Amino acid sequence: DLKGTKTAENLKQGFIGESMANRRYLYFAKRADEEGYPEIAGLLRSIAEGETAHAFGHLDFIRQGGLTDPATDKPIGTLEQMIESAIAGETYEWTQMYPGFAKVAREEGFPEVAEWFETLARAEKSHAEKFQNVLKQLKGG
Amino acid sequence: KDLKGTKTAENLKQGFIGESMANRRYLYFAKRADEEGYPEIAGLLRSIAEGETAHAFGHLDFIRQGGLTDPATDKPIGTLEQMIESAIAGETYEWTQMYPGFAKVAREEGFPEVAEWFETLARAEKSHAEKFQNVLKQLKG
Ligand SMILES: [Cl-]
Ligand SMILES: [Cl-]
Ligand SMILES: [Fe+3]
Ligand SMILES: [Fe+3]
Repeated sequence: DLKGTKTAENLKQGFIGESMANRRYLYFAKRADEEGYPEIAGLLRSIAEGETAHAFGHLDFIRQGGLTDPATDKPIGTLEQMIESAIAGETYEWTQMYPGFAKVAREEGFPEVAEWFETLARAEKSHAEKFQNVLKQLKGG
Repeated sequence: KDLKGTKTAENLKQGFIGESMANRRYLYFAKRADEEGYPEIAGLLRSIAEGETAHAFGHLDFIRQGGLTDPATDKPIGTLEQMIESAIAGETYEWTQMYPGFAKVAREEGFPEVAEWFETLARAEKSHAEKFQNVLKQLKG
């Protein structure tokens, strides 16, 4: 059983890093796009597909091992559990995380960052509601 | 406009990590919905995932504009050259240290299948690092 092992923690950290790598490389590719480096941009995009495969493989072992979602500590074995994990994370983000980030940005004197965090709190609330509707569809049959 | 040293800087970093994971998670969940025959759910997951891309990229915008470093590597990512240098730094850590160590631990804990996966990833990240090193030569030439 993977539960409680260092390998379980390493799969989680692997997933975090691969997730960031895909985002980072696609963001970098947009800079190459604008500056006129299509071969560099294309390489960044192709490497990013590698990082997708790596992240998804980590999630495969996590799920096969009975481990929980790195982002929420909720099970992700079935589709319903996956949607329940999405709801749990989104609910935390709109009710707690992004409002708290916005308050801190305001208190530190960064009103534009605070406004961004408030936009994201509203967006994650919308995401949460959409996922809640998906769960009603699945559990209702 | 200088965010260095603030709680808001750390919150942007943690926001980037979570949004990066959210996009990966939702696309992985969408593949399950695909297999089971829920195309409307899968398409919603994919569209919400695009939202999480926008959120992650916006966090990176504020990180770069605020004088902060890449969440994954603690290296500056202002210019395209710096972005590639950040990719190289992260990949180098992953192939020289991170994934080989994960593989050693997995074999020690009795997970040879997981260890083989980590060894495949160590080799893959070494290839990625070498491709990025070739790109940097092009940009700096
Ligand atoms: Cl090019
Ligand atoms: Cl459907
Ligand atoms: Fe969301
Ligand atoms: Fe890589």
